[PDB]
Amino acid sequence: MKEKIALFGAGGKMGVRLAKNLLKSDYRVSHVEVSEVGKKRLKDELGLECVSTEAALDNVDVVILAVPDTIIGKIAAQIAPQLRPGTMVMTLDAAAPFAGHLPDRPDLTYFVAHPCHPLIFNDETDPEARRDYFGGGAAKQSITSALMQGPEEAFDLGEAVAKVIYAPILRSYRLTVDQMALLEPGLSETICATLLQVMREAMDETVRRGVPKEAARDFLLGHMNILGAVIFNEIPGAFSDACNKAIEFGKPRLMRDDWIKVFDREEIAESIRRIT
Amino acid sequence: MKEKIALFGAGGKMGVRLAKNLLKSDYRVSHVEVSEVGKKRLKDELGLECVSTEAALDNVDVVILAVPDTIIGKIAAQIAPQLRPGTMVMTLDAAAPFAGHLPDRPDLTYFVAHPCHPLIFNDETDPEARRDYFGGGAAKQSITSALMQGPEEAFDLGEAVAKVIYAPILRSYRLTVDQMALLEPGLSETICATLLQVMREAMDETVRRGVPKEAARDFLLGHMNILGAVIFNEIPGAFSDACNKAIEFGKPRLMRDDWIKVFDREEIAESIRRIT
Ligand SMILES: NC(=O)c1ccc[n+]([C@@H]2O[C@H](COP(=O)([O-])OP(=O)(O)OC[C@H]3O[C@@H](n4cnc5c(N)ncnc54)[C@H](O)[C@@H]3O)[C@@H](O)[C@H]2O)c1
Ligand SMILES: NC(=O)c1ccc[n+]([C@@H]2O[C@H](COP(=O)([O-])OP(=O)(O)OC[C@H]3O[C@@H](n4cnc5c(N)ncnc54)[C@H](O)[C@@H]3O)[C@@H](O)[C@H]2O)c1
Ligand SMILES: [Ca+2]
Ligand SMILES: [Ca+2]
Ligand SMILES: [Zn+2]
Ligand SMILES: [Zn+2]
Repeated sequence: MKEKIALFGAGGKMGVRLAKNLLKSDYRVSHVEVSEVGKKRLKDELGLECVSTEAALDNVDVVILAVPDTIIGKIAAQIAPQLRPGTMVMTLDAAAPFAGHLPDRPDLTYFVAHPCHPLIFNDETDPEARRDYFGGGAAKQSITSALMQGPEEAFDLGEAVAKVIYAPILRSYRLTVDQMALLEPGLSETICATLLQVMREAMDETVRRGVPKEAARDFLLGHMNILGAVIFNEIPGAFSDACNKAIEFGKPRLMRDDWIKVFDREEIAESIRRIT
Repeated sequence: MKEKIALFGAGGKMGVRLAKNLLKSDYRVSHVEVSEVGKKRLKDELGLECVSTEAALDNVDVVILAVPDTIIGKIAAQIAPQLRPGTMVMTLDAAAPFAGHLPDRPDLTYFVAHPCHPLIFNDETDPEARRDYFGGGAAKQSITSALMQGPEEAFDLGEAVAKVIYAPILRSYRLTVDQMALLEPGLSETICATLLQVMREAMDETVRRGVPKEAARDFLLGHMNILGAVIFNEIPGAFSDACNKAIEFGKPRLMRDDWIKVFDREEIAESIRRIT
């Protein structure tokens, strides 16, 4: 038996995934969930019963707040007076921690752990791993963690828990909370999600103009494969002169000249205000 | 034995791939290559000897111009007087045909066939197929073809050849040359290549700012997997409110408001002028 964990939001989207992976470890886990629906999922899918806050917090080592980001501060403030010095409070996302929503408690340990998801270019032999897009099922994924406050020794404990809840694991990285914020919302959402949206809009426009729907989808997804594999150095190669010409003109044609300033601290901080 | 094919540019990047796949069919093929280097590749890799134009064109049914797009017109003009009515001249790209570079010969058949490449989201059981990014090796790919001129019956012949040179095949679509031009340069190069470039630039910027290099790469490529799979309906699901918020603000933050006008005919035509 290892440390005691209290999992709040245990019946939510991340809650049930964590509960499922924690059942396969030696951690002692108490599950806290307010919704009937979530309590039912836990019961039906995992055979787990939920307990009260007081029961969950009794001799707790690690508190995982798998609750929405907009209420991490509120929930942390409710429970913090029950937490002894040296208890770890762990979030699964850097937003609420970055925004300064966690309690003013220098004596607590604050840890964030966010998954990468399985790589788009991967050679999972297991077909079931090839179809695990999210991670935490069969395909390996890298993780990113930050020790925001606490002793250096607590990093190891937080990282161990992270490796269990997100298993199976590829690589495990240590970052700061500021770096985590550059990654998300900055890189994965402001950049990646928006530009995939644009690609889908472009695809839809060629279909509007009469390209068969499935043809446009195959063409885009196949060119994304080869182009992405080269640009991201998954394989050797170099773009043809034609492709470079397209980027040459395509950059100023599509993009605002100041697009990369999304990574400025003021812009990152504002993106986090909007979702907290 | 089936139709006779003359493969020009037989020792180039596409030439050797086509030669390799045509060796596994019943087509009778003559190979024409001007460079010593290319003649050597054919000889060494495939055991094939090259022949003269005159020999290659004698009783030819299909001429494949696997030569650079900037000289398809010139090369087609050189050889066209040797081609009898009803001979197919086939290109592997829509650019030179769209630009009107092919000879003024109403009596010839003009056919374009361009591959999709293997889909970025695929469940190839064969690991060797999982690592074929380009296509024409082990992984299946969809193809797009156009009969630009000639009788309806010639489509079938062109498509058969296309299925052999690009094998193995997923789906085979029939398009117009105008539609092919929307797909490339429009969708795959002006859009897709440019936006992957932007994603790589963003990734590089988070590394400049201190994110570990491999962490940034894993994070981006893993989020591309899950986000792309949802946006392109490879799996069910819907973006969280946070992710939608990022796109909401991200679209006007990153993109020129007129970006989708790249698909206007004038812009497509100009993109093709630059590469022909
Ligand atoms: N969904 C994702 O893809 C994803 C990926 C990585 C990280 N995360 C992070 O996971 C965390 C949770 O997100 P989610 O998507 O699972 O949210 P969710 O809305 O699906 O689940 C939240 C759960 O918290 C419960 N809850 C609300 N108030 C509570 C309380 N006072 N006490 C106990 N439980 C309470 C809800 O009833 C619900 O079951 C967030 O920090 C989010 O950013 C989410
Ligand atoms: N490379 C790609 O990824 C790709 C993908 C799909 C389609 N295509 C299309 O394939 C065609 C050929 O492109 P490539 O990348 O193979 O080019 P390449 O430059 O690699 O090969 C061209 C070959 O043509 C030969 N050649 C030049 N002049 C010739 C002549 N007068 N007679 C005979 N041979 C001659 C060259 O010596 C060379 O070996 C183009 O239409 C291109 O758009 C290329
Ligand atoms: Ca987030
Ligand atoms: Ca092209
Ligand atoms: Zn994320
Ligand atoms: Zn292409």
